[PDB]
Amino acid sequence: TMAFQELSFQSFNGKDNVKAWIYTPIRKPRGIVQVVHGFGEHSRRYLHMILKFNEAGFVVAADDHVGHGKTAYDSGNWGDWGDKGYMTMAEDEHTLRKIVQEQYPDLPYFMFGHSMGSMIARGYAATHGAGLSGLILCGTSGRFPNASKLLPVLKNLIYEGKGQETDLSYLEELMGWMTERIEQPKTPNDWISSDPDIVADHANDPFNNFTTPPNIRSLYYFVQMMEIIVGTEWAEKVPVSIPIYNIAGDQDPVGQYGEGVYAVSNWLVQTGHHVKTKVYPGHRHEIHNDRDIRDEVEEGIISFINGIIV
Ligand SMILES: [Cl-]
Ligand SMILES: [Cl-]
Ligand SMILES: [Cl-]
Ligand SMILES: [Cl-]
Ligand SMILES: [Cl-]
Ligand SMILES: [Cl-]
Ligand SMILES: [Cl-]
Ligand SMILES: [Cl-]
Repeated sequence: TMAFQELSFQSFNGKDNVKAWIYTPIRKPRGIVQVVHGFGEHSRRYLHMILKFNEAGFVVAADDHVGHGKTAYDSGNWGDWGDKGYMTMAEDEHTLRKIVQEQYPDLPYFMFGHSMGSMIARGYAATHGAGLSGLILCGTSGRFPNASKLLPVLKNLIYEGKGQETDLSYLEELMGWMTERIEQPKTPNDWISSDPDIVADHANDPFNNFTTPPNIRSLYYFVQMMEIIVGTEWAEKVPVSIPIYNIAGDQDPVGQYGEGVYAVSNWLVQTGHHVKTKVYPGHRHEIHNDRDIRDEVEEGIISFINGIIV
């Protein structure tokens, strides 16, 4: 029975070695939470939350996805998620799940995802959702602006053989609008948080990446992940046995400023799911890092999980 673990497994893409960690509670384990990070960040930003989960009695598993964090640093690959399709990241989450459940086979299992991590987790719940006791979505998207238009454009560029080329202009089309509500934004990433210190730390963390853009096929995957989880057509694929906790800030462009977050909740409720939502007024994207609400955000996640375990 191992406690803290630092591990690696081969990616579904067949080339990257995914770096991952397992963090165990000192108390008798009561559950497992798998933490799925978002675009351009990495899993060790989540240490504060992970430790809180451990103190609640939860085992925590998290990896740095392909193209991200220590996985990207050790491989030198920041821009290419590979040639195996948009399911790659969900499949790598599945590999990590099987590792941690082999160690802890009888515990209730929960998946937490923030931003692209919530997109991965939503797709995961529709493809590998059996056995999930609960799903936590943070900073999630409704219909994400420009995603549906770029999807055929990028698909064509792949068919024309340009999938491994990099064109920053498509990423700017997809994400350049996100500071639209902010007066005099000091950086294009000010939508991350209204605390400039959080934005600056994100910029200065060498395991984050907003410097090397994804290549065309990886951007295609990203927009595929955005679009495959839209609507009741997606929500019906998620077993109603999985309760959902859906949280965001209402100044977050990723979730259309609260409206897209509640649209996701509605798609799920309309298809028979048990959903609990909390939108934090006046906060941008990273509600779980904003220091004035971080403890409340974490306690809410833990309360949701505890309500399911017993
Ligand atoms: Cl392996
Ligand atoms: Cl003690
Ligand atoms: Cl603290
Ligand atoms: Cl167990
Ligand atoms: Cl979308
Ligand atoms: Cl390609
Ligand atoms: Cl800032
Ligand atoms: Cl709709």
